[PDB]
Amino acid sequence: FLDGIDKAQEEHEKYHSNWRAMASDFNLPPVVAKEIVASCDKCQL
Amino acid sequence: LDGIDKAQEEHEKYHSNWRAMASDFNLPPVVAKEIVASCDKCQSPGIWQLDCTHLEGKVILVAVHVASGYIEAEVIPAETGQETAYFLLKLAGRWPVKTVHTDNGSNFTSTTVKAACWWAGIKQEFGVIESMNKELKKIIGQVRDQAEHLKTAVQMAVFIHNFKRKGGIGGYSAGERIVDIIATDIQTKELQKQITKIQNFRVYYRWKGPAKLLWKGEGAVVIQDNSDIKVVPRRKAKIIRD
Amino acid sequence: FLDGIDKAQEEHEKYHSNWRAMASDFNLPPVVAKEIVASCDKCQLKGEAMHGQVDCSPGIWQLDCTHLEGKVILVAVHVASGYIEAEVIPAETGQETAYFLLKLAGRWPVKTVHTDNGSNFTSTTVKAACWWAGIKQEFGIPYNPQSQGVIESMNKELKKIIGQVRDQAEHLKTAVQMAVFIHNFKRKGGIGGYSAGERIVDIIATDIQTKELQKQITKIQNFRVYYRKGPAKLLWKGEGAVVIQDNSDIKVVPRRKAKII
Amino acid sequence: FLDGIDKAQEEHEKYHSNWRAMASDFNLPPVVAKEIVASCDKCQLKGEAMHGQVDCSPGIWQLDCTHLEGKVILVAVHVASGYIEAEVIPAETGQETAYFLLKLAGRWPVKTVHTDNGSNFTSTTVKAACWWAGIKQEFGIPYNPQSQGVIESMNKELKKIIGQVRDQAEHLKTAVQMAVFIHNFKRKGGIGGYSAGERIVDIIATDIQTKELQKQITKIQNFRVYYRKGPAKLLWKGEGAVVIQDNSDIKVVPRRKAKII
Amino acid sequence: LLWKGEGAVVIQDNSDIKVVPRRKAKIIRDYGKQMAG
Amino acid sequence: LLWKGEGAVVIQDNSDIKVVPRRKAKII
Amino acid sequence: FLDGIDKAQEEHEKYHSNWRAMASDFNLPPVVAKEIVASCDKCQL
Amino acid sequence: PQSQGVIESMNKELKKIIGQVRDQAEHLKTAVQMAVFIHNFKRKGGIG
DNA sequence: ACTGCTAGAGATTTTCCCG
DNA sequence: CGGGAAAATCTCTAGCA
DNA sequence: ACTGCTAGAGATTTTCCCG
DNA sequence: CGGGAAAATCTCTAGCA
Ligand SMILES: [Mg+2]
Ligand SMILES: [Mg+2]
Ligand SMILES: [Mg+2]
Ligand SMILES: [Mg+2]
Repeated sequence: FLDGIDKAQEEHEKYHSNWRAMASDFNLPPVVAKEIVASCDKCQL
Repeated sequence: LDGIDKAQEEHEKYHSNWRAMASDFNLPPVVAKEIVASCDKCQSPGIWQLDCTHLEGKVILVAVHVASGYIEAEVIPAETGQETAYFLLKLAGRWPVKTVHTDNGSNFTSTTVKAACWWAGIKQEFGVIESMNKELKKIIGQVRDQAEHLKTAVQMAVFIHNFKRKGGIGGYSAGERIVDIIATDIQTKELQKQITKIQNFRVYYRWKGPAKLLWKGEGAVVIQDNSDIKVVPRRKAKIIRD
Repeated sequence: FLDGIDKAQEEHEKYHSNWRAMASDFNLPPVVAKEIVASCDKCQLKGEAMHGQVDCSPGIWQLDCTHLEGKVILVAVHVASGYIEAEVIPAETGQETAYFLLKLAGRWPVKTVHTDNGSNFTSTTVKAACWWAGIKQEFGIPYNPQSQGVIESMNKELKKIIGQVRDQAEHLKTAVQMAVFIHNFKRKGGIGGYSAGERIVDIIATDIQTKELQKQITKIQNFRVYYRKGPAKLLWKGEGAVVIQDNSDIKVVPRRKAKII
Repeated sequence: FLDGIDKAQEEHEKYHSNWRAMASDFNLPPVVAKEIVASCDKCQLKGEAMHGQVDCSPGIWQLDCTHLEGKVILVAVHVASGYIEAEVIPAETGQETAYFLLKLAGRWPVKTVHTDNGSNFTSTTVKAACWWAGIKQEFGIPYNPQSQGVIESMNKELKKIIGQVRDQAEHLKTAVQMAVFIHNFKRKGGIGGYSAGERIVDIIATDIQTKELQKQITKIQNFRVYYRKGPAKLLWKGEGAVVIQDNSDIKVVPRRKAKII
Repeated sequence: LLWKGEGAVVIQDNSDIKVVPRRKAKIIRDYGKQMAG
Repeated sequence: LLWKGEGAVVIQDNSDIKVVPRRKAKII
Repeated sequence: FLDGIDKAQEEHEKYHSNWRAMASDFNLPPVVAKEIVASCDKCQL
Repeated sequence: PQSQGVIESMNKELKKIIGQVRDQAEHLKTAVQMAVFIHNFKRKGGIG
């Protein structure tokens, strides 16, 4: 997601949260959360 | 009141601590503490590690709460006993600090730091700190772009560590863990206050010999005598201060 | 009263006599004289006698600077507990304030900050800091310090303790930290006979634990109450009563005229 | 507690922890911790929470100057009634004050005047005026305006009414006299639903009449009450009680154990 | 404490159930009374 | 008057929205 | 304790009396005197 | 960096539990299961 | 749409402890 | 059930802005 | 040995008037 | 004796210094 991707994205942009945390915090399927991490230049899965 | 025997048998079987015996059998925490403190076969929230890392020609003074992994940190202008004693006074005014471990540096051995620890009631003492320095530095690396200055990056990294990194058994952050630990410690100390208070008494039930006082409820007076816990009415017993 | 109404108005445009004066002089029911006063724009000069109540939610902090011996002290207080954070800052700038607020948010859970409308709290740097840490900002009504009564009371308490320990320390920043320590851990009172440090720990742990307890309770327990109405969700029951959430409205109903499904 | 007393004192010389903090930490009876606080000179920082009461004898006036639009207004109030006298004076001088006070004393009975310690009220010319008219001067404690609460409250009331009628008059002195009129006769309230003019007339007439009545009563009536004691002079009797003046002491005694001669 | 919601808390104060807004309520365990009984 | 809370109101004074504590307002 | 109370305790050690002196002459609160006589092994009351 | 030290910490926990269990068993093969049941259910803590 | 509070000093009432 | 003292609760203020 | 008060706005309780 | 409205009493504040 209910624009959860959008919210998780900004959370990560600031705190670079792990995928489990984003999956749980924004109710996103793991695959979507892991993609947010993969898209970031500052992280690794 | 009628679970004291049940709690006794439960502890003889399972050696369970007083918190379970009290949450389950509905007994005052002092009675359960006695049940657990009357058997031989059944026999940290204030300790901080201090250290000073270095990043980009600047000193980051770091303080880890050992039991929880909760971090307090700050770019300090000069690795000196002055700024260290200031950081320590701040820390001790925000959390209940009883013991700090440092590595025999010079900022940690000065007279100013020892004076501050003396004023605040902190005892000084001379591996988790290195790992936590590593994690802090890594978060700093992830968020160093998000700030102009490095003190802001340090505080953002501290925020992320304490509140955004859920982990461990229950999946808590270090903020929740330090809160839970300190609250348990407040319980420990208030229970000790109760016990310390009522250990200066002597009772006399039914008159029988002097007996240790354990509780003094509204409808009964729980005591101990000959390593045995007996519940007698308030009228039938006499409590005198000794 | 038709005669007296015209005269009392003429006398009121000269004298602005209160309603008792018009009622005594021109023989008027108290309601008519009161209406004469009420419709006078020049006689509306007094507010209503009450005080509001500040928000004491577990996540709200109140912030303000206070001045002592020519230095600026940035003081924050957790409203629910009375716990405090304070530092000497070099100047009342938005940058110093953003830094203080970031440190506070990284050490404690901070959902909302409530300040006055000073230039440092309204600045874009403080806004950017509050956006990053997820902190709502509440601005007090201008020229209304009672809006921040808690932090104003705490600034008095902190100034008194600094005065008490001033000659135990050379610099002011150290006296400020000694006073912070003292207030948080060496002064007991308030709701649970606590010190403020003990009290903030209890408030925050209670928040965590009750959240978890009731979440589990609502996960396992599932019912539907019909009272008087629609399918109201059940919250609590006992002692001849039920608590329900019907269309985001919580009401206490007796057990009679209430059936649980 | 012998151990804990020595420790709580050492902690108090650092922290100045209040008594609850010492009692919780060092296991102390509340009376012992309170004694530790009480004997600390650095911890005595708060007065007692009460207010006094001003003298409202029928002959007492409270005086003070107030400032408005750059002019000095000399305001007096009769404490018992709320009646007021006020004039614009050219300067806050002892001479203007002596003149005002002489006019007041020649128009109304003035036994005592109560003012603050400003230079004009303390001056020798005001003293000479007060000596001539037979007026006792009461000086308020310095820097304590609550000592003259009535005239300070009345200065607020008078400033509000002047504000209400300001645009009905050119000069300030005339607005001051219009406001005086309005307050004295066009505002009703207080103890007897009175205006202040009505009320001062009633207070002063009541004083005169009761003085005369009771003087005659004591002239004609003459007795001696013995209670419990000496020859107490009788003041009143009724409803199973007697009032006596035994050695300048008034006491209410029941009819039993009391015999009148 | 009977029920704790987001914007309101449901309490019972001497056999008298009340709904209190969240901003008007402070919720503690109180550890002294607890350790005592 | 636009909105009335506990402790404060919002008011329209010639197209100029103000927030006033209820201690400093009078509603007729 | 206060210098007066310490002097009273020393006078007890000199004279083996606790309540009869400090509770009356030294104006000590009764709770402190009771605690002292409880701690005092020479005061069987 | 949570499991890395907690594994040894809860190894110490189980050693401590056996330190009390052993008084009710002559052979470790049963005492170990006794400690395991204690640490699986009769020790309740953590979050709530 | 947002809002007086806190801590201490003394007064008053309640509770607890020996009868 | 009765006092009496000790503890708990209540009333009220300054001082912060 | 001297001392907060007053007037208004709204809330609450009391009294009076027809039953 | 019962409501209901009108009157009287109560609670509480700003603003004066
Ligand atoms: Mg401010
Ligand atoms: Mg301020
Ligand atoms: Mg003056
Ligand atoms: Mg004046």
